[PDB]
Amino acid sequence: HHGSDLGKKLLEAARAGQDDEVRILMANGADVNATDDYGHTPLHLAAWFGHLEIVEVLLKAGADVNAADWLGDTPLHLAARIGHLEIVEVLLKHGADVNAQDKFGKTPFDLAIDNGNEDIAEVLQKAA
Amino acid sequence: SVNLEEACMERCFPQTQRRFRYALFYIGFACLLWSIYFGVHMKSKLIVMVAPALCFLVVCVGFFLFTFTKLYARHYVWTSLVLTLLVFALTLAAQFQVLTPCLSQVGSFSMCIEVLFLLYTVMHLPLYLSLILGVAYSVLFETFGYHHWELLSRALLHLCIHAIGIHLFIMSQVRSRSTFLKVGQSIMHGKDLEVEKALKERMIHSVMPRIIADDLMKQGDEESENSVKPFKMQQIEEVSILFADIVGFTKMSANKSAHALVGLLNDLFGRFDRLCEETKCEKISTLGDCYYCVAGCPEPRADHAYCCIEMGLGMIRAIEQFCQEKKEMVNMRVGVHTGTVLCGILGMRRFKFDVWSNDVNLANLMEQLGVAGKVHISEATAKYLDDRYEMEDGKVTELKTYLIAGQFASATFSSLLDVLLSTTVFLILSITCFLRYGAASTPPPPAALAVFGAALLLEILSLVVSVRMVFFLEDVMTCTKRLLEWIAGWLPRHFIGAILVSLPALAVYSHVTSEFETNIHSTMFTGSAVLTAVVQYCNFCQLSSWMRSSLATVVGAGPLLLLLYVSASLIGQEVILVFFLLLLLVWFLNREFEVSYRLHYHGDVEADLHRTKIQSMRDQADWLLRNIIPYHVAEQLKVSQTYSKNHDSGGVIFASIVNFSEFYEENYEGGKECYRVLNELIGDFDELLSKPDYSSIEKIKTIGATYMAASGLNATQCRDGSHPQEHLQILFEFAKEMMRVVDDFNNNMLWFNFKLRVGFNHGPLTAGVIGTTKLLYDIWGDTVNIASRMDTTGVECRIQVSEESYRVLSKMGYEFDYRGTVNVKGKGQMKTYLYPKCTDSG
Repeated sequence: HHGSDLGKKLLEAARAGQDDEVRILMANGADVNATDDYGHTPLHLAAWFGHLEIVEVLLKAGADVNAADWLGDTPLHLAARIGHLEIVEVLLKHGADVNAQDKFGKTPFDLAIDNGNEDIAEVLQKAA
Repeated sequence: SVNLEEACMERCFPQTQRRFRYALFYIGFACLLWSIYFGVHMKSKLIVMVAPALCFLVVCVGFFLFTFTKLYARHYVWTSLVLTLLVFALTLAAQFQVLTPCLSQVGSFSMCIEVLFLLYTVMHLPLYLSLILGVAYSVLFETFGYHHWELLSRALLHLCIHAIGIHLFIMSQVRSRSTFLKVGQSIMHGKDLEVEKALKERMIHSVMPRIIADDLMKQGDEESENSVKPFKMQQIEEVSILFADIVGFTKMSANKSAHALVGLLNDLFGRFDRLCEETKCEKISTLGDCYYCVAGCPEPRADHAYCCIEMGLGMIRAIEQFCQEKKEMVNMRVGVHTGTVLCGILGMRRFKFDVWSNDVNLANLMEQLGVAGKVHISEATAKYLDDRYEMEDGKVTELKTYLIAGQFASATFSSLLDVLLSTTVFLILSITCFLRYGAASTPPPPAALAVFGAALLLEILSLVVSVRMVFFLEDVMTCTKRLLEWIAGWLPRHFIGAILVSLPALAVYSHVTSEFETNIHSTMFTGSAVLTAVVQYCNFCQLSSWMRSSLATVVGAGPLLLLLYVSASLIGQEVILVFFLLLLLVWFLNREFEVSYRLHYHGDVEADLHRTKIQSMRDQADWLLRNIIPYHVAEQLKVSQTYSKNHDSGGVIFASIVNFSEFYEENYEGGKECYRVLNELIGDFDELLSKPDYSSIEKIKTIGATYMAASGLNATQCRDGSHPQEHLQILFEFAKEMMRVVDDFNNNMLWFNFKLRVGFNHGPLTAGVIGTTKLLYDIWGDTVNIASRMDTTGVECRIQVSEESYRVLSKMGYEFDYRGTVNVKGKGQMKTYLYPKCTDSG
């Protein structure tokens, strides 16, 4: 919003893992899908820093499922890039598309393959 | 401005001609009506007064045909002079034989008024003679009518008429001058704007290739046009890339004047790129002693390798010819490669079209590995070479490559003027109508005094409103005035003008409501004053035409049509005749002035339109000029042909990302996103330069993925209250802020670390400008290649520094650690020092 220090502060608390700050900001009308200048998202930052509890807090806070950066990557692609199975599971149970791809033009299968993580590959290859 | 003020009336002829011809028609027609009057109806006792009418008819038709002559283009002024002299004599003669107790004063005063107006408006003569003739005519008429209050009234009528006339004359003159001046400006601007367009197009084609420029000057990308106040990059296959470097380049630059080098390189590269356009291969850029080109970059060609090899041979031929010419023994290392490359433009400052791959580095290295005087072709070049030349294999003795040796004018001000005129002339007309009384001091009607008061109040309020609006008095407050001004649009002007133009007729009828039908002098006086009033109804040229014409005619004559029945009839017929003529005058005259106002407006708008169109083009061109060269050499070339200079000491830093080499994943179609991110990174790097304190730093150019900058040369001004060495330190913190920015972006970069090799040096260098009809500023010297090589022998995240620069910086506060000993070409062994301290774990 106007003078949206709420967005940057919620993002910094999101990748900081400071839960109480995120709760306080949520009580302060924090924009759930507030992003940076580059288009990264609090869910993506939570995937980066591996604060899963922040992932659940944000998804129950009213977060989206196909958040895209300037690189356009959906959080499914980001998590398949990391190698964390639990984050992938808790995001795919929301119903993220697997037949789509970001502007890099590759499915999450490809990014699971080149990042060497098999677990994500069998998880996605069972999907429709 | 004698030439100016002569051409001014050089351009004003046909309008003057048209006014003259209308004047002649009118005077003839009026004389004909008075001949008819004197002949058929009344005055049947004499033929004396019709022969002069007939002769004036014939002199009019004579002038009508006379105007066509060639002894007229510089003699029409005195032609009008002689015609007005004729009219003067005829009018006074028609007056002379009167006062029998044979014509009333109404006809005399009429014919006086039309003579005076056709004098003032159309004849187009200088001011002082016009006014002296007017006053002479006035006095002659008023003293020849004697053959005193009534006479004094007539004289005051003369003065009011003269005021109206002189005002209208001045207005016509000013409006005539201004339109010619404005159209002159509008004519002047177009040629300069066309010149500026050509300069802009030339410079655009200079900084960047033919194909993209011709695609984009139809503004196919609006982002490109807004940026050049954005573009696209591609990837291409099977292209030839050639490099060449001067052998012993430092040797020719031992102790010269740093000037012959600039010119000789100009000539060399002119020959080379001349042969380039004559051989259908496209140059890219140069690095000091290195000149390199590509073939089939913007549009691939089937036989580009042949063009590339022929360029190599032609370069060999040109260098050997120049060696035979000026007698300098030089040879020219050549390298050639074929492969795939992605081409595009990086940055928004000093941006130049360029190409990228591993193949470009491979070609540069294989040039460095070849032998001088022979081109080093590759197996990739040999896949389709058709072996129509000498096949010789030359390999490094210390990849399937071979060696080939060859073969005023303000609308609101006029409102002040004409309101001033209306109020003063109306006030004087009321003065005289009040002055009619000689025997009775008080007027029996009060309505005259009531109307006088209403008029004086309305005129003074309008006057004070106008003077506040024009002078910007704001004597009480601004916002009260503002809501006292905005109302006047198209309708308020119509209505206030209608009232202000009508009201003198009501003023003259102030006195006629009482008795005038008994005595005979009263009615003749009313006729005189009413025509005097009705003629005044033309001034307010800011209004429209038909409104003022109809208003003046109705509210000035129709009341006499009403008072005609209150019964003297023969005087009635003559006075309706004179008023018919008078309205005939006013219609044409007011039309003639409204059209001139309209055309003046139609001109001034386009004048300012073109004036605003030129300015953006000028600023755009100046910005592009600033894009390429420094301002100093720009203003120096404004009086010169070339540029060349030396500096005995200057600092320079080189910097390039090192871990970019693994980041060329090409799974994506084109791999364009990574270079996009690089583009925002370098754009941020340029935005860093935008700080006002950064006037001491010169980013030379972008070199592939690298970044080179210098300092301490733009400072041509030296002060004794200053230390002339602070440029080196400030450039050192410039490197520091570069380090900080790349660290911050690495933080903001998603899962990839960016590290860079950076090296610093300082020494004597030289500067010059190369391209002609193209442009490129560049630097050479002994320490530039040394700094590049030492930066090549650098460590990531470490500021490698030359030994002498280390010495000059150690006492400045910064602390370093010795790294090791590095042997470098040209200067031999050299020591190396590192700025970062305790960065790693050990």
